[PDB]
Amino acid sequence: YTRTQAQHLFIILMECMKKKELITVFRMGSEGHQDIDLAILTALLKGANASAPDQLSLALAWNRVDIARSQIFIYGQQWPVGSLEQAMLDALVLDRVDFVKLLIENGVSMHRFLTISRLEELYNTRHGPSNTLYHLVRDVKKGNLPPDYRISLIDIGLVIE
Amino acid sequence: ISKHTQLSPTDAFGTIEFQGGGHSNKAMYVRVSFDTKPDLLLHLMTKEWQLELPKLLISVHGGLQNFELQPKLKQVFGKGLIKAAMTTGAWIFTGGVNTGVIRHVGDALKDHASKSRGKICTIGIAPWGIVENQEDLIGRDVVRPYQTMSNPMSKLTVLNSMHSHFILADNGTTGKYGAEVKLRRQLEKHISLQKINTRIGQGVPVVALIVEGGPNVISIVLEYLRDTPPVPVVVCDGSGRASDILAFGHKYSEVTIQKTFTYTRTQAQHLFIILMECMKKKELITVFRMGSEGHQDIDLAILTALLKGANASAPDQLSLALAWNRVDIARSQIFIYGQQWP
Repeated sequence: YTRTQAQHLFIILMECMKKKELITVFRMGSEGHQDIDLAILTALLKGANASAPDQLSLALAWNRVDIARSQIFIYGQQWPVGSLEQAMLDALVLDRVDFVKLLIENGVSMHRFLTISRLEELYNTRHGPSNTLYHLVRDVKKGNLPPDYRISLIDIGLVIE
Repeated sequence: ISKHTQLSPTDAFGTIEFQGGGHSNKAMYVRVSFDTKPDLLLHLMTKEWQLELPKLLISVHGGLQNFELQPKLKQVFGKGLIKAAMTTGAWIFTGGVNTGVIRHVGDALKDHASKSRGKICTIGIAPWGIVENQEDLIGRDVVRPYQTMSNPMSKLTVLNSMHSHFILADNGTTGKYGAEVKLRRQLEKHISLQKINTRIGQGVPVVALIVEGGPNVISIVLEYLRDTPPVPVVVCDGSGRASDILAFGHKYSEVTIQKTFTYTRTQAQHLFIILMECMKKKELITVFRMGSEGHQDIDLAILTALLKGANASAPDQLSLALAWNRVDIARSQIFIYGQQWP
């Protein structure tokens, strides 16, 4: 394949196999990773060398609940204090029902999570589909609404009434 | 110290709500001393909790350390245990804390409640000194919230959800086991002698299920086999712990240099004397193997062991099968060639 045995790329090959921690091999009909999409996505979590909250954030951004179920939520992951709460908040803003269900199943309690400030933040988000809440708030206030107005829970009570 | 503790009255009983996973699970709980008489415990379990007398008792023993089971084995084990405990009115005695085989029983119960009706009377007898929150549970006869989230650095473990009732036994210590084995054995002995509704004279059958294990599982198996009424046991081969060692020892009954597993204090310390005593009383040991042998179903393995292990006559086996409302067990075991009915 090359210029006989006189020319070889074995030095480069042995350097690559010395750094074989990142190399992933997909073998058809083999032990693990029979799917290409699973082989690619699982390599991005191990190869990132980040913490569990960062892996959960990546899986939440990719909207892949099976990757987080089979890799991130495993035996003894040692989540930092206050990480699952922020993960639940991010999944709640981005309209990720599967991730909310998975996080509720995997430890978080909605009674301690939901506070007045968190609900206020949830009512003033931008990540999500279109909604007519701002028009209703403007209509209840009879106009004269300053730009970049934070919607308080009192206005939400008024619009509910 | 030499157990110089204050004999104060109990101050924590009622119902706990497991805030956490996506289930609305209630669980009665009391805290009692480890010297409590089994008669009062049975009285409280029968009248204060409105639990009818069981037709069967299943005792689960396993390793304290959190092990993992391979796939395609824990699924059939859980399905068989759930089917045996649901088709028959029975109680399941477990450790209670979310460690070891108790987690397997918990997920087996979790996977059953999502597809079928009915409830299983799972009872956890756990020491009081290992709960992650000794507080937040002291409300007498009132609902107490409980959190299922676990912190690995807390050096304790959380109470396992999907359990119907809890019996918390304390000897005054905190952070150590050994405060519930004697009480659990005494309660099993007292409920075994309790009389079933049939007027033949037979009591509640008791079986033992062994998954994983350790240096003390062989001892508890031996003390089960040495009881005045013998208690049949059922072990599994795919666990890898002393249950697997006992399953291997089931082959070639009655090889001593094969005991070196780097699991005890070299070859100088061995449990082979109690192991060979158990294998000498191997007439009641039952091994469940997938594909290699018969009895591929856990519920069939448990129920058929209770008829052979009872060592009673055919009318008593028929009465037991009638009480359990299992017609297939009576069809396949009791009604065979040459049974000599009185």
